[PDB]
Amino acid sequence: TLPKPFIWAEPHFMVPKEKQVTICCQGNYGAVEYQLHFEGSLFAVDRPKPPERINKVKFYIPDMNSRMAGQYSCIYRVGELWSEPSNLLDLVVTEMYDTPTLSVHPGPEVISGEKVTFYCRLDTATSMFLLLKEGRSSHVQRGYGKVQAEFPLGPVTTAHRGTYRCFGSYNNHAWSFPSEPVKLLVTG
Repeated sequence: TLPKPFIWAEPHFMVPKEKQVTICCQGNYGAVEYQLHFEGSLFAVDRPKPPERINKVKFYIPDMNSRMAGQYSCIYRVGELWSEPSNLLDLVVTEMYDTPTLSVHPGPEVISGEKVTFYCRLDTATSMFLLLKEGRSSHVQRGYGKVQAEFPLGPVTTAHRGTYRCFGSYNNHAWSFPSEPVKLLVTG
């Protein structure tokens, strides 16, 4: 019938407080109404006009705050029928309260083969920490620990090069400021 919609965040799902993010929803060409839902509520509506050559709509967020951090989904309509919900997208708010420290073992310059571990520390937060690697091989890892979490990389390759920052969290959707960055240099 109607293909499952797909949503994603731009530039990504990690949104500094007071900053802006957009959520795209892909439905289907000719779809006449798109709704963005946030945790059981209607967040926003788009009505493509003309709809024939449109299969994606953009939902804007001007002013990120803690109350907009949570789970979103999108549905769309062609005729009278609504699609199934999209994948469920989590937005988080960052730049929240305190700043964590990030350290690296054995050090920020290594040769391929050396085992590298990052440690994130933050004093008055939950047990959940996040390690963010920036750039092209850019991704977020979640770890747990009391006041400090470890993030073992194992034996590194050149693939591990990059700039790391870490976050603490006050809840699963509300994160600290990012740590000062650590740039991991890997030879060989």
